[PDB]
Amino acid sequence: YYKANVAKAGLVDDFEKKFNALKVPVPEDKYTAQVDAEEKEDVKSCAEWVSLS
Amino acid sequence: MPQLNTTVWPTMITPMLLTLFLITQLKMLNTNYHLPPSPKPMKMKNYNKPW
Repeated sequence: YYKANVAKAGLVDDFEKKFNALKVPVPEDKYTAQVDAEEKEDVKSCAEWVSLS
Repeated sequence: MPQLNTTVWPTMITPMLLTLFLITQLKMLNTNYHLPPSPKPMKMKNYNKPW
């Protein structure tokens, strides 16, 4: 659709290429591990609590 | 008046002193009144929910 309508030289071409040459930064959490560890500690605490109870 | 016969006074005093101060007081001490049964339907030391 742009190859046959955009008469600009290489604009569609290099745009599409740099787009294919673009990789969006898929961000990493770095937030789940800590809540996992907190969950683990809470599990330990509730385990000892329920044993004593 | 026989009550005035001071010869036989100790034979009246002694057994009274025995039965009023020792025997009867004991037969009382054996009679005990336990406190009434009070089943407490509210006594629960439950710590705060653990949290």
